Amino acid sequence: MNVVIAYGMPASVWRDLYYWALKVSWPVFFASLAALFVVNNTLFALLYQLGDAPIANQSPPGFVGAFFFSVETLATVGYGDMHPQTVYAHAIATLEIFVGMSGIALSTGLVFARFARPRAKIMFARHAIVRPFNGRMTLMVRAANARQNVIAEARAKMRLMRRMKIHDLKLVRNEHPIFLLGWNMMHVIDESSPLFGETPESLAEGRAMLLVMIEGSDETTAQVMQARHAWEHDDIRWHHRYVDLMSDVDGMTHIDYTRFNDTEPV
Amino acid sequence: MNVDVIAYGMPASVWRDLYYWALKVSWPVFFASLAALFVVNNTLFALLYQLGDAPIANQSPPGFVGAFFFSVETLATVGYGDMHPQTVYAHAIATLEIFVGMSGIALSTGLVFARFARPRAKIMFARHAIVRPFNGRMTLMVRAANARQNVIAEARAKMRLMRRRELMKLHDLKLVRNEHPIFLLGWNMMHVIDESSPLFGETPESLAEGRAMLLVMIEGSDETTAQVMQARHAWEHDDIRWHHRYVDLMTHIDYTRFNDTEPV
Amino acid sequence: MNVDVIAYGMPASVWRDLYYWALKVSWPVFFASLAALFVVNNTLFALLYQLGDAPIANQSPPGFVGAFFFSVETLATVGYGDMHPQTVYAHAIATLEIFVGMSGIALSTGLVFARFARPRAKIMFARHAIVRPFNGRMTLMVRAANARQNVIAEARAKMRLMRRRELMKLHDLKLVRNEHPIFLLGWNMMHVIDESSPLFGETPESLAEGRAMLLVMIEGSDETTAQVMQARHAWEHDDIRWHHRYVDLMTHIDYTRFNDTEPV
Amino acid sequence: MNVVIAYGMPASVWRDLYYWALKVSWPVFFASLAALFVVNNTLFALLYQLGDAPIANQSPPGFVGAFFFSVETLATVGYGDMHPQTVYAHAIATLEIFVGMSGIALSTGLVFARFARPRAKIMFARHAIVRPFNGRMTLMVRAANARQNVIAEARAKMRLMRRMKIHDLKLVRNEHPIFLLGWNMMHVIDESSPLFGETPESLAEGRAMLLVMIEGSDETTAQVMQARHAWEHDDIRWHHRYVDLMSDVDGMTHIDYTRFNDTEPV
Ligand SMILES: [K+]
Ligand SMILES: [K+]
Ligand SMILES: [Mg+2]
Ligand SMILES: [Mg+2]
Ligand SMILES: [Mg+2]
Ligand SMILES: [Mg+2]
Ligand SMILES: [Mg+2]
Repeated sequence: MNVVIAYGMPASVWRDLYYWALKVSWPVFFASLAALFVVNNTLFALLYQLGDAPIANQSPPGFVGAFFFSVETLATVGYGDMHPQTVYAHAIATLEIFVGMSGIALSTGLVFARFARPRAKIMFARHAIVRPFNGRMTLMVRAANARQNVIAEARAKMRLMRRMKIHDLKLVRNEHPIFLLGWNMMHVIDESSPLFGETPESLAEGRAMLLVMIEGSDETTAQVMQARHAWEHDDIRWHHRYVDLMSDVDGMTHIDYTRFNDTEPV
Repeated sequence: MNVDVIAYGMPASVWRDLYYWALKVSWPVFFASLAALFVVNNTLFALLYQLGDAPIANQSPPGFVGAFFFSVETLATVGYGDMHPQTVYAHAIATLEIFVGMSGIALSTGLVFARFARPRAKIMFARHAIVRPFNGRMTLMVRAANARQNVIAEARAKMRLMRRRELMKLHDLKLVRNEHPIFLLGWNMMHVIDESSPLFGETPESLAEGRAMLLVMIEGSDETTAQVMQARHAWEHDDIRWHHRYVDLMTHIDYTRFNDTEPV
Repeated sequence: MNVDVIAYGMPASVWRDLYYWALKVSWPVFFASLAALFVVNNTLFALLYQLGDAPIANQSPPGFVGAFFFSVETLATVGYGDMHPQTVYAHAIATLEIFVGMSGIALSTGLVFARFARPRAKIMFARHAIVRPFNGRMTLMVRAANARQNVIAEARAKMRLMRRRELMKLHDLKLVRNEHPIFLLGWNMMHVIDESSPLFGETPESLAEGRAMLLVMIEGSDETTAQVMQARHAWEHDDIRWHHRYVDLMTHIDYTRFNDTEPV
Repeated sequence: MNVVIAYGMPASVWRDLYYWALKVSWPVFFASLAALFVVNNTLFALLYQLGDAPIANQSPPGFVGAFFFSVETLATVGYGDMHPQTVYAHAIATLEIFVGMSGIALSTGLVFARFARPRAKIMFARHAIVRPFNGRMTLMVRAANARQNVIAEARAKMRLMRRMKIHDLKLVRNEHPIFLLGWNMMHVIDESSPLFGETPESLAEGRAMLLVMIEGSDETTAQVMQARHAWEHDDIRWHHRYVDLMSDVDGMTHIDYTRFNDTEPV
């Protein structure tokens, strides 16, 4: 196809910062660096004014000159129009360089660290269904590859949480070969099923919860991406079916996602 | 917890799509693209410079072309120094252009490695599959082999069948061998079509009738990067040749005759 | 195929050992180390400069200190230009110093990210394990929980036993549950000591006699980087408390009382 | 613990170059870049001499000056002592910059690409053994973590190749919890074993070969590193045993590898 309150576990402001460094959006990433870039120069520019006769030909003479020189020395561009006169000028200048490169290095580190973030995301049907299939009462939930990055050859595990014990639900099929389109995961509610004999009311009574999870590899980076979804009992629709998301035209069949989490009683 | 075919209807943000091409594109095209992006980036600042008169000291050649060739100076952090921001505004732009430039380099480099990271070892499959009498029973075979310079040995495989039923039921075809130790040469994967086989009793015509499809998939690790590379192939029913055999490539092996067969 | 305790007696090349510390070391120490490596690197070239007289034009302060502060100029590709290689030799050094410098930056950056790459999510185990009557039978339990900011949910675990036999036989203790869906809080891993259990009929004294040891291991993926992080823990027999229970941390949970127990 | 001739499969000189870029040793890596660095300037320096009056203050006047300016413009250091006079001077200069950065970028890419190479290596005993253990005739081979980087919690698969069919040999233990020391892998040669009833001579007759393979993760990078070893039939020693590689002193037991692949008949 084309197109709770933790208490006692030590947290560090450091790690939290990194977390946002990755969760944040691109535009916000740089703007943040900018606001961090300016701040970094302001700091050295001031550090320069401390000693008089800092940079030769410091223009515009004053703080603004010491600033626009900072940006020069920090990025290793070094025009040379300015030049450390006094020893102290150098001492600062030199220390500012070590900072600058480390500056670049860390940013670049983050920049790639962000690229590394897995790409292929997997959408689940906001609603799950229980419907008579091939004679017996089965349960189904469908998911499908959602980003440009493909996951084919994906395997899945389906669970149940209720009053709090955790039950495994045997899937009719555990792995899916050509996931590149969509997947309709389903679990038969026969004698062995932990769900056997459980009316919609019987679920609520025990605060039931359905947990699915699909793992698979991004064929493009080898990164093994996993994704997870949870349904509340009031999110399972009884005796419903998934609106078919796959038309056909000119002998060519396509698949419309526009109506992905939509259902219709049987 | 806190301390104390084709698809339609997809998202598809322009950003992500751009990155995708940044990786799918070929090397030459990668850089040329940057070039065309590099020029564009300077043109933009050069213009931004002309806005204020007396921008760069000794701006030669005096005019737009000078402001351009200065841009390339300030953006790459090379900074000859022949030019120099005179007016405050000159600096304001210059300084903002630097932050951009480095970020420029950083992103490119990020992409550059992001491309290196792409898994390397590719696995070719025989454009044609076969069903032939082997050791008494009617078995099915398809062969694949490591294709790039990067090796995959110790590779495991899963073989599937897709047909229409009463929906496209996906069946697991039991392979005679699931894993292959020394894959460094080639692999002849095969599935016996006995009583248990979902393919048992199915004439070539019987396949078409249900739009049958064979899906194989081989996973294994690139011993050189540890990257676990997977590859996949699909055969249509008219791509299975009946009562055929794979021409023995082979001490010399002629991978040219890889997907070639001969009736028994 | 071509087209057409402590250990002794180990290899341990100095290079690899250096890299190991490059990653084990703490951030502050990382840079300071580079600094001390940065200075050293210039001192070396500055001296290399003094060898030939009339090295850098306008070398200020005239003397070694000038040749130093020029080094830092030429090594970081900042190149103010106040100084300039006069003599040919000046250039020869200067040019060779540049190749070094960039390689300098490149390697550092390489390390810098190589450190970022280090898996983040860490998993703490209860310093003490317990054996207690649960649901009728004598079972054994140990609990662990996600410890860093980075989450591991959907984690699976393997539990082992090491004792001396007639060699240190390694036995697999069947866990009541092998995988845990929502690990985002905590996990209470437990193994029933019935007839099949290799621990069946073994008094606390019976353990020591054979130098018993409990080895657990939890694997799971950091949902944020896809990196599959594993963690491991070992208990000595005197670290198992008999007929005890884990103090319920818990809506608030006090992870401070994590490895605390109370007899039943 | 502390301390064949392929014919028809397309190869590209490109890919082959990268392969060496990673297989090569560090010193050789850079020297190679150097020799590649010089070459790169020589090329532009010449490209400069084509047009007269290339770089202002081109010292030493001549080719050597155009060279030492190249190194200036290529590394984005740009002293500024030299400066493109003629338009052509710039045209070259500008094109040389785009190259230079791409230069750095690719090198850095390689530099990290090398760091990424898995680290933890796993040594196998050059010799394997078949010895009476606990009554029955079993076969053993030992391996142990070899680099500074640890693999614990390692699993292994053992195979047999003979006249050419490939047999799986059931290991007494498939996975090893605390691999941080050493591992003695062993396969009982009872009725079910494909090796049952096979004298050392019986092996050779069919060109037997033993293939082991251990996979496990580097707890430090999450990289799942695998390693592989092969024994010829004349590399299996019969009725031998592995010299014990684990002494004890002061109540503290250590492990000497100095005698790792050494054996002694029973
Ligand atoms: K300069
Ligand atoms: K400069
Ligand atoms: Mg520079
Ligand atoms: Mg001036
Ligand atoms: Mg002039
Ligand atoms: Mg002066
Ligand atoms: Mg001069």
